[PDB]
Amino acid sequence: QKNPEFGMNLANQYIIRKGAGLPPAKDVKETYPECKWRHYAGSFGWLDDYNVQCYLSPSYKFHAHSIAKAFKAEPSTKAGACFDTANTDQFPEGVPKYSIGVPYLYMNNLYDRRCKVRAMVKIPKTDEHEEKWVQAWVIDHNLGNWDKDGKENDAYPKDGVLIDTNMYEQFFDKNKKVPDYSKTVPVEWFFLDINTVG
Amino acid sequence: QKNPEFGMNLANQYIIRKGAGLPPAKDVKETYPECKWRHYAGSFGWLDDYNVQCYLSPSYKFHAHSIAKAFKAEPSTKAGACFDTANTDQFPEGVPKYSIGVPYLYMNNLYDRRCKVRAMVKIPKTDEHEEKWVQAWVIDHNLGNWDKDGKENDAYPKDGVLIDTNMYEQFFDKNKKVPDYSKTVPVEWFFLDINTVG
Repeated sequence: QKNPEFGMNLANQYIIRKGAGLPPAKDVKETYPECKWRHYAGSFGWLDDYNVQCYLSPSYKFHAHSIAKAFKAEPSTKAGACFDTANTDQFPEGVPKYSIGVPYLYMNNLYDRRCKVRAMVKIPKTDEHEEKWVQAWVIDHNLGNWDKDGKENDAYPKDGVLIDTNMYEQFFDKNKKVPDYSKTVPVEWFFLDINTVG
Repeated sequence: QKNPEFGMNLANQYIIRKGAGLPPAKDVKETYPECKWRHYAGSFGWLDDYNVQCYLSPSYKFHAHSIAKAFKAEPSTKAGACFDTANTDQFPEGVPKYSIGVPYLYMNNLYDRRCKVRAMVKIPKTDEHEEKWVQAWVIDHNLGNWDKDGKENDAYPKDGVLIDTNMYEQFFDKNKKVPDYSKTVPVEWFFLDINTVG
């Protein structure tokens, strides 16, 4: 099976060629200004200016900048929102090397769930490693309704993401690890195979 | 199961209230000008200005304007690209009342196949009926590499769609049916639950 079916291998452009030869990346918030966290009919949700549900499609041209919490990947391969979705092309057996979970800002849970799809995630330079992009898999959905410090509230926007605990510790210098995962970390990422906004 | 999970019932706004109150539609081509039919590594494909595969996400704000041919819906409930995709919420048993098939301009066949998703399709005024919007289901993929008159070529853009034979005959006046299905028809449509571009 040829993968990608058409065009350049984008993942290798980031992983082997460090993102060279690509346009300056904009922020995915710019693709849909009216996609806001709104109240309607007794719920909060991601709604546009006509109260139609919306969600964002971050791509290599429009990266997401999210506040992440850690999660333990292995349980989401046995339970959760994605584990019984049909396997997609090259989806790993076992636990993916890099795993994320995404909230309603980035999916529709009835018709566009984005379970078992690929995402590129940037791990910034630390004193242990150069900055690097990695190819991760979506293996669960999450709420993500926390503020910058991780405080959760039912009225807060559902926009935070989850990154697996091993990845998470790679965001910190040798002597700044967070063994109880109590700190949020900012994460820049996008969907590797979704490219629908110019 | 609440459906849509958030926000207003968009299908009813078109089916019952004819689209009233909604913004005048634009054309989905404006959402991705650099998504073009290009040649790369021995194949034609929908590719952007960096040779990355792309596809369009027409919504109620950004309608697709396509050239359609007729197809027989029932065989695509038993074989084809979609019939064995997991059923989605409210997907009909048996043959949907209105069915379409879509090409690579509008999907990614590995990770965003848009099988068994909902689309709104406009059926134009004829001498038999008023203009009306109907809620259809995607039940197959198609090639769609024909020009505006239906002539097919391996190098032509894969952008035409399929509409079922019963919808097709509704595009024609009482005494102007096309029983050999040789005539294409222009169709305006969008994805009912995909709303990712402002």
